[PDB]
Amino acid sequence: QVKDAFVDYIDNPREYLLSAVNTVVDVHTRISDL
Amino acid sequence: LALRDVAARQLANATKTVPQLRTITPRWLVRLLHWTPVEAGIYRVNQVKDAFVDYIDNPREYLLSAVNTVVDVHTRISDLYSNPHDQIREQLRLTIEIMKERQESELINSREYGLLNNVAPGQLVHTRNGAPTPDDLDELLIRVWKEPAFFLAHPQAIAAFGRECTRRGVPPATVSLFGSSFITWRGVPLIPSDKVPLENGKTKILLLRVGESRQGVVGLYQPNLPGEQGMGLSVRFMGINRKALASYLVSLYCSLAVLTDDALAVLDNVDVTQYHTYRY
Amino acid sequence: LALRDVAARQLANATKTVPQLRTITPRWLVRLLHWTPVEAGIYRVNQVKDAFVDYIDNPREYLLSAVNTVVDVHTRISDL
Amino acid sequence: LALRDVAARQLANATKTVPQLRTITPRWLVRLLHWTPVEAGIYRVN
Amino acid sequence: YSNPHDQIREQLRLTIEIMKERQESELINSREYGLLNNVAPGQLVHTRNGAPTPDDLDELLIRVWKEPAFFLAHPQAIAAFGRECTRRGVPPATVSLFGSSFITW
Repeated sequence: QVKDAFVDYIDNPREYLLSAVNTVVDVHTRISDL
Repeated sequence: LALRDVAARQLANATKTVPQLRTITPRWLVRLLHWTPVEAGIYRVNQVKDAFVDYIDNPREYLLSAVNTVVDVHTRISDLYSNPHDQIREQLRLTIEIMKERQESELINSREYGLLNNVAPGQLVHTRNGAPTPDDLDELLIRVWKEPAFFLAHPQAIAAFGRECTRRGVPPATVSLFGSSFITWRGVPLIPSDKVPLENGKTKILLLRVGESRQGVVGLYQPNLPGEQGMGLSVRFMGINRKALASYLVSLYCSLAVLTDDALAVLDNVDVTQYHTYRY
Repeated sequence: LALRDVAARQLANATKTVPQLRTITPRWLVRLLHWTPVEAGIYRVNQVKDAFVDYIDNPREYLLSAVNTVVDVHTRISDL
Repeated sequence: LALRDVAARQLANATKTVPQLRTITPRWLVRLLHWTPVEAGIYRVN
Repeated sequence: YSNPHDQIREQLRLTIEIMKERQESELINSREYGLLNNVAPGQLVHTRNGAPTPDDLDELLIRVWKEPAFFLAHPQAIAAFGRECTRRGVPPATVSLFGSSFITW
């Protein structure tokens, strides 16, 4: 970001960390086989 | 006043190194050994009895040993942070480095195989006065007089031998091997290894002949492994658990055989803490 | 006196058979049956009722059954 | 519990070395000498 | 029992190894031929003080000054000569022959 919009930048910019959402899908082998 | 360095640095890509592992050693012994493949994990060393020609009926069989390590990497870490460095590859690389260090230490110190425990009677020499003098290494060379390959010693023991050579006014020669310089005694190089035990300033020095053509020391490994990444080394994907941790199995199969008993000698009671006082 | 058999045998490769399983049978019935594929595990056998021509409305449905066995082999055994 | 190592080893071929003879030496003198053939077993040095 | 190793060939190989060792020992020690018994008068040197010092090997080199090829010694005698060289502060040089290192004087 430009600070207080000479041209200076802020020294503590926000860093966005990607988040993880996990789901485990359990399927019995006989169900998918049959 | 103008744009400052700390603010302009927020736009700059930092150059990131791979993680530095300080316990990595050159592992000279593994590079100096001759390696024999054992296709089914059993190495039987047949011997002539009391060298008509008869063989012994109970030859030693060497079973290759397995060392396993599980490498757990969270799937989100390898998914998110693998640019520009593969996270799984770095974890595996480092894991294999540590396992190779352990393998060298086992080639020296194992209780089943392992040079310091498979030394024959009559091949164990003792220092006359503690410090590793030229005479003690000459004794070692008496024991392995048939084409000796190299000495193996702790770097402090190599320094102590150098001090003993300096006190006697003898500069030992050096050779270049693998782009590195090594002290030699009577043309036999002194190879450093920090896996040789050193406790209370007391260590040991080994002398080896290597190879199957000669009847020397050989390393043993398993040649055809699933997921093979190196000599006797394999990496397998184990699966992912419920908490999204991916596991990898690192396996190392290795052993060591001393084919004849005059291929190895050990100098015992080496003292590395003695310093001469030069007065003139 | 010369080289003995027990000592010379230390140099010889033994011929190893696969493990013999004595409970194996020819299993003639399986070889004599006719085998019908069921693509989705359900086999409905329709029947003529009291053999105009009518069919029963509650035919038997055969559900294929599953028998599972887990085979554990240590990685070092298959490696070595 | 699963298949054990001692039982699985009954299926494995052992690698057998030739018999090791510890009294073998490099015999440097024979390799360093010059060897002269004598066709009829008699060598007369004049 | 000749799979994978020929039994006759191994027996013969080992037998020939033992005979070659005996042959080297006879080249050194035989009573008819044999270097230690076919030494001329004037070519037999004695150590001045027991141990094989540099001066004794210099005497030997006096006796065979015309293009000498090599010394032949027991490995313990080579170690004793090395100890005598170390006591005098002399490191002897080494050569490579047949892929092996040897002390030279």
